[PDB]
Amino acid sequence: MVGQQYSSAPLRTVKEVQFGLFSPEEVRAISVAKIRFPETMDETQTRAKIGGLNDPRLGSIDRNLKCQTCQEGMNECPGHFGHIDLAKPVFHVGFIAKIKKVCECVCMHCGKLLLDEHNELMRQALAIKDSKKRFAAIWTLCKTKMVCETDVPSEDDPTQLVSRGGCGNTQPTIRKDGLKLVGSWKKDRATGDADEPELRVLSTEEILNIFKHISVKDFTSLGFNEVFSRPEWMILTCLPVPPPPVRPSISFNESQRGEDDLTFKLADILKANISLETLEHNGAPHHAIEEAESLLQFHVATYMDNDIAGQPQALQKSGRPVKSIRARLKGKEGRIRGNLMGKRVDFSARTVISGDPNLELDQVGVPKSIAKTLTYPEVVTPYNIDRLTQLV
Amino acid sequence: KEKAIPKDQRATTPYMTKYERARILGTRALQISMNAPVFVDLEGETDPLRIAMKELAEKKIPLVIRRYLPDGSFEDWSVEELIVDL
Amino acid sequence: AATLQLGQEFQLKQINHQGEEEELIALNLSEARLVIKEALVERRRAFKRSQKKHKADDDDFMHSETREKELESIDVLLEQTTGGNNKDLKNTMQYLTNFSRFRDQETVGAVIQLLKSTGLHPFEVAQLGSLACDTADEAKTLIPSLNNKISDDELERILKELSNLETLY
Amino acid sequence: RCSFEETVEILFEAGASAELDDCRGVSENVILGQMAPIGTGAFDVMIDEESLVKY
Amino acid sequence: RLVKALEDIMVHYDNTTRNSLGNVIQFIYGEDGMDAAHIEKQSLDTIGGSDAAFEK
Amino acid sequence: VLTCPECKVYPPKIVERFSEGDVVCALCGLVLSDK
Amino acid sequence: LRFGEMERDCMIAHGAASFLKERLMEASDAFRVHICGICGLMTVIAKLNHNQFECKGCDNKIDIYQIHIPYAAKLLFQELMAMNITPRLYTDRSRDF
Amino acid sequence: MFFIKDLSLNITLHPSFFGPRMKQYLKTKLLEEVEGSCTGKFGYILCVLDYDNIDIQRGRILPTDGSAEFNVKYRAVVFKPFKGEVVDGTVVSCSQHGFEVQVGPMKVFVTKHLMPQDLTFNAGSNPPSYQSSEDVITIKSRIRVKIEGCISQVSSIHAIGSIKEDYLGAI
Amino acid sequence: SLHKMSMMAHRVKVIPYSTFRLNLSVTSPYNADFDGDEMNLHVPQSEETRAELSQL
Amino acid sequence: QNAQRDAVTLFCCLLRSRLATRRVLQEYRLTKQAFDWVLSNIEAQFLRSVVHPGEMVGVLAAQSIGEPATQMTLNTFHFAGVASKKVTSGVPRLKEILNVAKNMKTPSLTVY
Amino acid sequence: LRMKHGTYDKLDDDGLIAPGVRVSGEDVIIGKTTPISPDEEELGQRTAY
Repeated sequence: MVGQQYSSAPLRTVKEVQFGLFSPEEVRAISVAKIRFPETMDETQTRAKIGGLNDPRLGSIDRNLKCQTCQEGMNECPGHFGHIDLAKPVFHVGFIAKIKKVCECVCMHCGKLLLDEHNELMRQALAIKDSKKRFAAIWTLCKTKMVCETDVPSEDDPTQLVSRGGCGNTQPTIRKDGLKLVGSWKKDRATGDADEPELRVLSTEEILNIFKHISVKDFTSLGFNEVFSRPEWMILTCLPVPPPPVRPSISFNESQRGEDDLTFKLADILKANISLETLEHNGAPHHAIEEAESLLQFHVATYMDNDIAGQPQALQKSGRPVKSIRARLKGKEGRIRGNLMGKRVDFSARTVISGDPNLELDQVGVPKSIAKTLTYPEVVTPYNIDRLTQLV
Repeated sequence: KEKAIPKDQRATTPYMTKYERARILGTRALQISMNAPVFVDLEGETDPLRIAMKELAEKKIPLVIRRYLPDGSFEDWSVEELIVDL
Repeated sequence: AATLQLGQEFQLKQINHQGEEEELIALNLSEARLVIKEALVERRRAFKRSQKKHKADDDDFMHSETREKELESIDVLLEQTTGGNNKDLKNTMQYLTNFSRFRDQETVGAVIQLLKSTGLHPFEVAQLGSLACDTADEAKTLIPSLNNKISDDELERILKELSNLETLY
Repeated sequence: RCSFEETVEILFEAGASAELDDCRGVSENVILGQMAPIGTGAFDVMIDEESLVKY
Repeated sequence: RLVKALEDIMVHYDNTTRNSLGNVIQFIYGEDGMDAAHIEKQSLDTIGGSDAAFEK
Repeated sequence: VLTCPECKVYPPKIVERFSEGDVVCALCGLVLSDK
Repeated sequence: LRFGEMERDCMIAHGAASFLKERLMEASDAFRVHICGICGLMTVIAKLNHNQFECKGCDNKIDIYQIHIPYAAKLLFQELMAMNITPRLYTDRSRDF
Repeated sequence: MFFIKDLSLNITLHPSFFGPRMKQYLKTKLLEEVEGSCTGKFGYILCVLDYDNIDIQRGRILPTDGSAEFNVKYRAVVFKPFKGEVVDGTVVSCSQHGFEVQVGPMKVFVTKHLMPQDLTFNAGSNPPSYQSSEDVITIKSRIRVKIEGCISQVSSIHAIGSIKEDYLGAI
Repeated sequence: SLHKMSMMAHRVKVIPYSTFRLNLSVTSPYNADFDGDEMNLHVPQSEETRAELSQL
Repeated sequence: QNAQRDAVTLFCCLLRSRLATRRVLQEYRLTKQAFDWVLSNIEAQFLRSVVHPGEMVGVLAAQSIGEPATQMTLNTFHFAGVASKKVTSGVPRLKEILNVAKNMKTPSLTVY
Repeated sequence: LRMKHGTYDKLDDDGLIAPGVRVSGEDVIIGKTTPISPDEEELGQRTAY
């Protein structure tokens, strides 16, 4: 009897929770309002701007107006998701390490695994069902093959070379500097050039293109999934916008709305995105484009996690750090350990104790007022209607 | 219906635990308090829990306990045929 | 169902509670009306038998002189078996009664035999039992499934025979 | 596992590996507000029609 | 840390002791299947004593 | 707008019980909105 | 008053699931959510006055379910989904579909 | 379209009905709740066969409220159309935008853009109708409509059909 | 609440004044004395819950 | 069958120890009625000692081990009263056992 | 609008209660009023006056 309403959908109970990842197609299809403006509320200062951060199609938290999408009060609207489109792909702050590890294990040009079924060690690795250990072993084995082999000796005869379709190019060595992934090409000594590894910052779109070219057998071998957990999805292209329930505005007075930190960060994200877009179409020099892309990456990275190692912390206008999404869940007072394992309750009291030698062993003396405040829902039946009537 | 074990091949204890007893008493007390028919000769009692205990004393509660084995199969025991310690 | 797209819920092969595959069953207005009338009168008879247990006239209901008398018997049956809480059932029964092509059980059996002797799809057979078409091409256009599947002479013969089978009111 | 001391990283890894949870432990039935199979919850109570009719 | 480590262990109807995944931790609880509050200290009289006292 | 569906009196008379998280009609005692 | 983790562990030790469930959900925060039967998400839009149930992404209007969960669980799921992760709730008998 | 299908339902019986006559209460509940209903998965629930042969399952008392839930399987005759279906029906109302045709328990609407121009609206006639060179369509006139689409809600299914091609109209 | 015996059921008796009352023999399982300790009271709201508190 | 005999071995040993013929006739002097009563009472009191399925033994074990660990701190440093016995025991030793540390403070080895 | 359930009667004309009055639970002792601009409306809660 929750909701104070009636619905014809059957009641059921949760049995499984299948995790996964959004495809950009899903983010687009789910969303009902493409956020477009860095402002929330109109120039009349009475209603929210349509297409802004507080678009009425997402929902409302106030108790007077109802949601435009579902026409329900604030006590029944869950909230609906928006989305924001990015000019250029951005790395997700939570999968940089996995992206680099899976990048070092795949050829940068042909988009294929550096090994195949011929090697015995590959048979040993593919014999393991545990995905974590499998990936760790494959990484620690294939991190050291900087050149793709065109021909491989046959298992039946080592003197017979079979072509595996490899490109034969030279793979770089990748390191991480802040949010950037920098590669170094160690040219072969037989080329006649010095052993100077040319350095270059790898472009995210190129890495995305490489990942999009991987196949299903390599999908399974690496430890990903075709339906829920493709690696191409680990790089952001569209950013979902949470409804105002997730970021509630506290209104002291009619025109006094203190907004949440999350909406300020989202507004800054969109501001940087539109700045990068307007510089992109204006034919600006490449240096400004690179700087703007770096700023956008910084904002998107510190929107989710604000404790990244080796970087400054995104601060608020008053100097306090911005509370990211991770800091909401990680703490002792966070969601898991502060609102889902233990929580405050109703129909309870708390008071000092004393000693009574006249009471029986299993009997407790309850004060009068505490007995007048707490209740019990007794059901009216033929056996109690007289006493219950007198009680009423 | 493959999970159900035939009555002859029942290999669980023929006594009833304290947890089963508490669950049965709670269910019967709730049903009595929701105006269900009483199967025993009530004598001056007006508390559903005590009438539930009274019905348990004469073994007249018409309920069946289903016990879940770890694999998924189950075993059905009537409340009448479960030995209750006193 | 122009292209016989009946979906999973209405597949030609049905799995019953006994687990054996069965042909999908389709009934026109006459067959459905007769079946529901039989079920209602059987339920009324069961109710009367139960009431007699706790404590002749039924032959006049099935045999109706006229459409109006049949409708009055239908109203009495709904009052005594349904309770009057189901208006959709009353509307469906009225639609069946007003536009029932065939009133007698034997004639309905004749129509069923004529339509399903050729072995056509149950959807097409039920549609032909529901629709009275003067010409074969009219039915073929109004039933796109019947196109390319039945010869025009056979369809014309079936339609003429069905029109002849219609009992005059 | 994410209940204590490594919440967000475990959630990230479970998402990236497409991990399936079965919702049979105590913590999963405490998060979802349901009845865990714990003692009184280890069995099902059902109605016997034969004894009911016999009365 | 201790309570979080062990929180999902339960005596089943097979008398085994398992966890949420179904892995057996003990094939019988306590190796004799007894409640911890029905156990008192008692002395086995056969072990001790000389052979003469035993024989007598 | 929030009106009692039994008194049908306009304008409605309503008292909010903050310490109980309730909205109560001041005539029939009916509880309109909770929490 | 705080019904912490130690209290939950003591109640599990005693073996009283019903008291735990009543304390956790009915006495603090109970919520009713409509979820899609195909994608298993909370994206279903429900107009209760007209009982119009729609899933925009999957074009679903039939397979839609009612679930009783706490409110903090809904907040956690939404915050997880705001970082491009999908907690996809499923039902016991949804394996048939 | 009339078809025979196998259906199941979960029915909750209140604790106050717990007696030797529970089967009778279950049968009454099933008959009073199921017959005449509409489900978008199976269309309108027209009738239930073999009433004496109702299948039953053992109760499972819910742990929260004490109401016993039962699973009941049966065989039923139901009505549901499909895309591209052609059905005869009865004209209900006449309008300038088109017309509405009742077929079985459902309504199929046709817009004026979905009929050939030979059918012209006559408002001065009593009742107003559509008149052509050969076919005249009005109240209680059998009309064939080719259903093009259907919209399914909790309690009903609406339909939209077209008669733009030949061999459509009065029969 | 370190162990099982620190959360127990009781039968109420309505009394004047502002303190809770306990028998002087249950103060050992609670590790509680009467120089300022406060304890917590939770009320069940059903019949099944009441039976669980009374039989377990 | 083998599992059950293995379970009840030691109790059968004690039962044989106490109910020997000479002990019955010479030490207790029981009659037939008292002997039947004793046997019935022994069987009845044994059958009520088995563990009830559904018990959450993990949390019981954890609470039992970790409640004395709280009070263990006080008397840990009694071995601190012997300066030449600087061997880790108490809270740090339990910590090292739980962490499965690969570098103990004071490893040792006893040879017989 | 949005008046509190406390008894405003004990307040003087100045809006401040005077010394020597037995206050009690949920009574008010300071009267404070906030002017609001006309364009600010509480989502239909505010009336004309």
